[PDB]
Amino acid sequence: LGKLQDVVNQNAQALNTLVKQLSSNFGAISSVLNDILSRLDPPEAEVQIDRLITGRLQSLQTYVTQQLIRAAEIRASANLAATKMSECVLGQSKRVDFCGKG
Amino acid sequence: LGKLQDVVNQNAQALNTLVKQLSSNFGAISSVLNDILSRLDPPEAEVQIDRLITGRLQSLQTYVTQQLIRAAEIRASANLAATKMSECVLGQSKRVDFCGKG
Amino acid sequence: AYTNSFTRGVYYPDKVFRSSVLHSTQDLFLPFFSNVTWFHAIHDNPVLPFNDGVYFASTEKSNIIRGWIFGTTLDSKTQSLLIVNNATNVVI
Amino acid sequence: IGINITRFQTLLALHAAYYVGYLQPRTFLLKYNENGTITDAVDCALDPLSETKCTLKSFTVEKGIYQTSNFRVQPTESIVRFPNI
Amino acid sequence: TNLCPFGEVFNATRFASVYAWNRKRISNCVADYSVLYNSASFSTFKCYGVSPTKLNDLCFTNVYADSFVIRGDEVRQIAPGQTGKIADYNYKLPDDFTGCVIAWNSNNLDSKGNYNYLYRKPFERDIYFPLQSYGFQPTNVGYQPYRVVVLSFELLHAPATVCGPKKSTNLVKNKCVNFNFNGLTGTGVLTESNKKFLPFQQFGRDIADTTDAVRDPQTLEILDITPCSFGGVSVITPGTNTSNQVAVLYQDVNCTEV
Amino acid sequence: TNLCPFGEVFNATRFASVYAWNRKRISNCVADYSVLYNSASFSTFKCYGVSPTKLNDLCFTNVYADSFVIRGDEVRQIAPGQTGKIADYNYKLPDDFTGCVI
Ligand SMILES: *[C@@H]1O[C@H](CO)[C@@H](O[C@@H]2O[C@H](CO)[C@@H](O)[C@H](O)[C@H]2NC(C)=O)[C@H](O)[C@H]1NC(C)=O
Ligand SMILES: *[C@@H]1O[C@H](CO)[C@@H](O)[C@H](O)[C@H]1NC(C)=O
Ligand SMILES: *[C@@H]1O[C@H](CO)[C@@H](O)[C@H](O)[C@H]1NC(C)=O
Ligand SMILES: *[C@@H]1O[C@H](CO)[C@@H](O)[C@H](O)[C@H]1NC(C)=O
Ligand SMILES: *[C@@H]1O[C@H](CO)[C@@H](O)[C@H](O)[C@H]1NC(C)=O
Ligand SMILES: *[C@@H]1O[C@H](CO)[C@@H](O)[C@H](O)[C@H]1NC(C)=O
Ligand SMILES: *[C@@H]1O[C@H](CO)[C@@H](O)[C@H](O)[C@H]1NC(C)=O
Ligand SMILES: *[C@@H]1O[C@H](CO)[C@@H](O)[C@H](O)[C@H]1NC(C)=O
Ligand SMILES: *[C@@H]1O[C@H](CO)[C@@H](O)[C@H](O)[C@H]1NC(C)=O
Repeated sequence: LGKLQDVVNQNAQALNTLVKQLSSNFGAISSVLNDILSRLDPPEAEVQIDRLITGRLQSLQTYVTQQLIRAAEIRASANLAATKMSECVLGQSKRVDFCGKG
Repeated sequence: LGKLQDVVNQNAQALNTLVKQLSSNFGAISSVLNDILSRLDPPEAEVQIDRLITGRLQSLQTYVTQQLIRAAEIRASANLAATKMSECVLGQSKRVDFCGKG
Repeated sequence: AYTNSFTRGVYYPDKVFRSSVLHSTQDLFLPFFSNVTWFHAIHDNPVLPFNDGVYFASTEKSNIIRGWIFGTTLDSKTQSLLIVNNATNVVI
Repeated sequence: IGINITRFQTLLALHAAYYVGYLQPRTFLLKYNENGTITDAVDCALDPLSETKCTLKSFTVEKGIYQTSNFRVQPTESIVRFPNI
Repeated sequence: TNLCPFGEVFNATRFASVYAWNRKRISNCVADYSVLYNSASFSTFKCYGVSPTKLNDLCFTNVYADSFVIRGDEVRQIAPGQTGKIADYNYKLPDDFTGCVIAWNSNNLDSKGNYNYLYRKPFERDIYFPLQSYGFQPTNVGYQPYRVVVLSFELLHAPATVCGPKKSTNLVKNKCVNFNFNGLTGTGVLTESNKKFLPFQQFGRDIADTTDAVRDPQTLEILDITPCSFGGVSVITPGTNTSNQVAVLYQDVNCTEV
Repeated sequence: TNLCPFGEVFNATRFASVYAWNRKRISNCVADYSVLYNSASFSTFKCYGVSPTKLNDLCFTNVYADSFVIRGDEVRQIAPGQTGKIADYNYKLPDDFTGCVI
C-alpha cells in the first residue's frame, strides 16, 4: 500500500509542517501571537505581527501551492483510475500493459 | 456550458482579484502609487513603495502560479480533447466511456 | 407604538461615482427589517437617545415638522445642534 | 461641527407622526445602476442568505452550499491565576 | 484665491494650555507651505504622511491646526507611537497621523510665573484629580515653554478647499497628457463624457480603485480618463543566420499613435 | 607603508565654510581607523554602510574626506535621507551613502 500510505504520509507531513511553522519566529520576538499582544502595545506590536503574518502567510501559500500541485497529481491519478474503471471494470482494455502485465 | 463558462469565470475572477489587489495597501500609507510619489520624497517613499512592490509582486507571483497550475489543467484538458479529436472524430474509440456513454 | 423599517435608510457612503457595479462597504446603517419607533403628535415629541445615529422618516401633509435638536444634554451647559427648515431654507 | 451627540428631539409648530429608527455598524453590498444610483442593497448580518450575498458579492445566490463564516464559541468570562505571594 | 490664516495661527496671542489645546479649522483658501517650511521661526517641522517639500503639489478638503504650549522637553510626545500622561489624558496623535508638527521656543512670549499652563485616545479632550501645571518664568533650556502647531490634513472625496499656490492651466482633451486635479496626480487621455455624476460626487472609479472619471474643479463637466495608448513591442525576425532585416508588431495600438 | 594624512584632516588649523566644504582625497596609505575611533575627541562617529570596528579588515579604492564647520544644532542633517536648508542647497548625501560621519 506504499502509494496510498505515501499520499496519506505526504498530507500528514505537510500539515505537521504547516503546524510546525507556527513555532517559527520569522524574526518576531515570539512565534506565539498572544506573547506579542501581552508584551506589546499596538505601535510596536504591528511591526512584530507583520512578520508573523508574512511568515505564516508565506507558509500558507507554500502549503496551498504544494496542495494545488499535489491535487493536480491526485486528479491525474483519479482520471487514470476513472479510465481503468471505465476501460477495465466497465470494459476490457486492448491497451497493452494498461490493466496489469499480461 | 458549465465547464467552459467556469473556465471563463475562473480566469476573469483571477484577473479581477489581481486587479483588486492593486487597491490593497499591503501596510503602505496608501495604495495609489502616484499619491505616495506626490506625498513623499524618496528617503520615505522608497519604504512605502517597497511594501507595495513586495505585496504586488507577491500577488503577481500568486496569480502567475495559479495560472501555471490552471494552464496545466487546461493543457491536460487540451491533450484530452486532442485525443478525442484523434480517436473519435478522425477515428472511432474502442475505449469504453471515453467518447460518451454507450 | 412600533412598525417594521423594511429596506430603508440606505445612503451614498462616499462622494465617489460608481456604476453597473455591486460594491461593498461597512458603515453605520439602519439594519434591514429593524424595529421603528413610530411616534405621534396626539392631543407628544419626547427627547430620544441618538445611539449610533438615527433614521427619521416623517410622512407629512401639514409641513409642521420643521426642525431638530441634537447633542449630549441639550441644556446650555453644552453647545447643542439646532436645525430649522423654515418655508424654503435649511438653517443650522 | 465636532459636537458630541447622545440625545435628540424634533421641533414641530404648535398647530403628525415620525418614525425614528437606529443605525448600527453593518457590512453591506450595494447595487449601483448605470446612472451611478443605488437601486438595491444587502445588510450582510441580517440572515445566512444575506451573509451569502455578501460572501459572493452578488444579489442573486445560486442553488448551493457556501461557507459564509467560521462559528466560534465565545469566552464566557476572564480568569486570572497568579502565585498568591 | 483667498490666502489662508496661517499668519493668525502662528502669531495668535495665547496658544492654549495643553490640557485644552486650541483647534482652528482652515478651509476655502490658498496655503504657502513653502513659506512656512522656509521660515526661520521653527525649531522643528517634522512631517509624517507627506514631505514638507511635496505639499504645494497636493490639496485637501480641510486642514486642522491644533495649537498649544508645551514644556520644550515634551516635543517627543507629539508623534505617532509616543507616550506620556499628557499624551494619554489630554493629547494623542493617532499612530497613523497624516500631517506635520511645527514647534519653537516661546519663553519670550509665554513665560511671566505663568501658572495657566495646566496639563493632565486620538484628538481626545478632557475637562482624586489627574491634573498638573507648569509655571513658566523667563528664567526657565528644555524646561522653557514652547509653542506647537500640529497641521492635520484631510483627504476625503469632497472637492478640496485648502490648496498650495499651484497655478491652473487650460484643460486639454482627446490627447495623452499628464494631469493633476486638486492633488489627484496621473496621466491619461482626458475626454468629456456621458457618465452622469450625481451633483455631490467628485470622482468616478472602477474595479482597480483607479480614477476612471473626474469632474473638473472650475467648470463642472465630467471627464473620462482613458489610458494613454500602450502595448508590447515584438520584433519579427528571420534567423540572423539568414538576414539582419526585421519587422515590428506594436501590439493592439493604432498606427496613428506610432 | 605610508601612514595616512588624518592629521591634515582632523587637526587642520581651519575647516571649510559649509557652503563651500573642502574635499581631500586620501590614497596609497595605511589607515588605522581605531586611532580615530578610540579617540575621545569625537562626540559622534556614526557610520551608514560599515561598522567602525570592521574598517581595519576591509579596504578601499579611494577615500574622500569632506571637512567643514557647522552650528552644533545641525549635526542631524549630515546623514543619508535627511532634510534641512544645508541638506537642500549644499550638503545632500547620497541616500545610499557608504561611510562614516565624525
Ligand atoms: C459625550 O458626552 C457625555 C457626557 O455628556 C459622555 O458621557 C459619559 O460616558 C462614559 C462612557 O463613555 C460614562 O462612564 C459616563 O458616566 C458618562 N457621563 C455622563 C455624565 O453621562 C460621553 O462619553 C461622550 N461620548 C463620546 C462618544 O464622546
Ligand atoms: C418589534 O416591532 C414589532 C412590530 O413592527 C412588534 O410586534 C415587536 O413587539 C417589536 N419588538 C421589539 C423587541 O421591539
Ligand atoms: C428663516 O429663518 C432665518 C433666521 O433663522 C431668516 O433669516 C429667514 O429670513 C427665514 N425665512 C426663510 C423663508 O428662510
Ligand atoms: C438614467 O437617467 C436618465 C435621465 O438622466 C433616465 O431617462 C434613464 O431612464 C435612466 N436609466 C436608468 C437605467 O436608470
Ligand atoms: C506673523 O505675523 C507677521 C507680521 O506681524 C508676518 O510677517 C508673518 O508672516 C506671520 N507668520 C506667519 C507664519 O505667516
Ligand atoms: C470659476 O471661474 C470661471 C470664470 O473664470 C467661472 O465661469 C466658473 O463658474 C467658476 N467656477 C467655480 C467652481 O466657481
Ligand atoms: C547558417 O549560415 C552558414 C554560413 O554562414 C550556413 O553554412 C548554414 O547552412 C546556415 N545554417 C542555418 C541553420 O541557417
Ligand atoms: C485608428 O484610428 C482612426 C482615427 O484616427 C480610426 O478611424 C480607426 O478606426 C482606428 N483603428 C483601430 C483598429 O482602432
Ligand atoms: C590631533 O592632535 C592631538 C594633539 O594635539 C592628538 O592627540 C591626536 O592624536 C591628533 N589626531 C590625529 C588624527 O592625528
